Amino acid sequence: DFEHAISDLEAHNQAKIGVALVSENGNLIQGYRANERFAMCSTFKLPLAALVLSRIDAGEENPERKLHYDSAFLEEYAPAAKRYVATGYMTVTEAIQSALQLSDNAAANLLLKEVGGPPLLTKYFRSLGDKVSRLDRIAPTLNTNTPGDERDTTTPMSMAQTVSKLIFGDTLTYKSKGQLRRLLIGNQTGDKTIRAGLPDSWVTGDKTGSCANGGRNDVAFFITTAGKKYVLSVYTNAPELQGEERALLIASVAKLARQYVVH
Ligand SMILES: [Br-]
Repeated sequence: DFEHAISDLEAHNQAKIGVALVSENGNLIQGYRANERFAMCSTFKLPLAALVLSRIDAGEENPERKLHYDSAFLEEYAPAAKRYVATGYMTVTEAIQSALQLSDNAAANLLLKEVGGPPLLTKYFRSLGDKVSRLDRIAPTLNTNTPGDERDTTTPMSMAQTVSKLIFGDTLTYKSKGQLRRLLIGNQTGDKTIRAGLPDSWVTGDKTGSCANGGRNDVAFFITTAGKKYVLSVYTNAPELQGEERALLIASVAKLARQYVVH
């Protein structure tokens, strides 16, 4: 069965793994430690982009608005923000794309400043029905992945359910939904994680996260050849593996999920 298989992977790897596979309507199909708390890491940027798109939907935000910043706003990992900084801004669109596809921390932090900070992202989660996910810090200190710390955390089911509502439910307009989906499909950081375990005929979009204390996470949506729609969340702590082995670990979880996914 599915839960014993993940348990076996936990054993070989001396790792903690949380996984949730959820349907188009948010029902848990298979899970393992699906209700345990893990650090979100950069997976929070997916809901953050969704909040900004929701503000665009409501007319409260303009995709072309200039978000002004200077050198002091940059982060150690902020490859797009470093490129744009001499111009004095990134547009909302450029910040969304950079935060999602590159995981640019400064792009994310510009978006957080615009939505009213970690507390307003937490409120957005609550407004979707997610009872668990919470942001408290800005990037990157939210990556600390400390034991027993509940700041900046979700559960595999919460996040997968949240993402199924965004990607497949009615939270976003058709335009925003389609943009979020296409942005996530063009994610540049996830080729070795969940996608690597899924057949290349399936449409897949994802957002990864890498944290301290061996933290490596991915959440993906996919659409099968039959047209069946799913979200898979994989949250892992594997402080003994090397980075490439942490990505292999996630891909292996995804292979098991692939197996289970059927007509
Ligand atoms: Br992050």
